[PDB]
Amino acid sequence: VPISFVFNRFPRMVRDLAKKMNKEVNFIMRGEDTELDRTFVEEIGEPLLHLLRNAIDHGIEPKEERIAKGKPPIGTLILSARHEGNNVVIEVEDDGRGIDKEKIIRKAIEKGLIDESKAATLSDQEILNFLFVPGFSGMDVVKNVVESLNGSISIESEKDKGTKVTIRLPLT
Ligand SMILES: Nc1ncc2c(n1)CCCC2=O
Repeated sequence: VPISFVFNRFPRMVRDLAKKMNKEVNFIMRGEDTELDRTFVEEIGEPLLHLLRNAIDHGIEPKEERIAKGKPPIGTLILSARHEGNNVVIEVEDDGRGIDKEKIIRKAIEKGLIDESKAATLSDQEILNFLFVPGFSGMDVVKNVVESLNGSISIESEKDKGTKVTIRLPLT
């Protein structure tokens, strides 16, 4: 089943959200011929739509803010699919404001999930994986779907640079 069956509905959703949110977004899709099982195609749309929404709302900054920070004025959102062996890898990348890891740590300490003492030596992945804790901010819901497809998800993010969410699906 080509993934384009899912990806083809996204330019409309992205442009509707950009408009309602007053962002300017350059949306690029790559790898849309990538084939995978019908069950995956039927289920992956919801979690991707959530990731695209997060990027437009929380990641990409309004154009005035990007200019004020010396970034290219219009933010860019790239959705990509490819094969890596017998697995399909889907990426959602934006060049927005990124995730503030300090805020994550503060929030985790408030919620009683980590000691201040242990926050100093947390890895980058340890910190960002708090976002998957249920009720932390829902990245939990994204992970729940990916998990039910026997996939995995990771986040990479750096403040002011942007965010890349990666989803790895088995052949099934
Ligand atoms: N793409 C993207 N960029 C920023 C953020 C998110 N996703 C979700 C967490 C909140 C946040 O700040």
